[PDB]
Amino acid sequence: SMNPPPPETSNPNKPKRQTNQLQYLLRVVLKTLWKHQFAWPFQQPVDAVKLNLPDYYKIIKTPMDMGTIKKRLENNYYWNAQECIQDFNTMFTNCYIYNKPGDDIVLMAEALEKLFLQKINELPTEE
Ligand SMILES: O=c1cc(N2CCOCC2)oc2c(-c3ccccc3)cccc12
Repeated sequence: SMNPPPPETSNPNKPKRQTNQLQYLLRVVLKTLWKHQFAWPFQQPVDAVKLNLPDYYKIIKTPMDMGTIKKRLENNYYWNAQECIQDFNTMFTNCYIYNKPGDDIVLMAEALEKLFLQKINELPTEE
């Protein structure tokens, strides 16, 4: 069994820009979720080899994690906030898809998503 290469965090062909929404997503949203007590499983890609989940990357074909998102925000990978918000939502949805409702990992993802939705609710207007 083998893990895939992690998601792209640098691509000079992909257009990108700094925006006030993207800065908020880094300084407020990512920062806040990262320090959550249940953040740790989501701070890097799922290691399906170490966790003995040989079917994980057969079920989850768009993996995402906050380590990747952090790198993307820090390296200004995105064109807009929606691209980043989609990465977060993919991360949560991956977890809800692969696991049964009420599992520990799902509860942890649901906690982060609650804080996520709190923070996106107060997403600033474009400057
Ligand atoms: O969807 C997932 C399913 C799992 N699993 C399956 C159930 O047993 C535990 C491992 O683990 C995940 C982890 C993770 C959990 C513990 C340690 C390291 C990573 C991080 C993010 C998503 C998942």
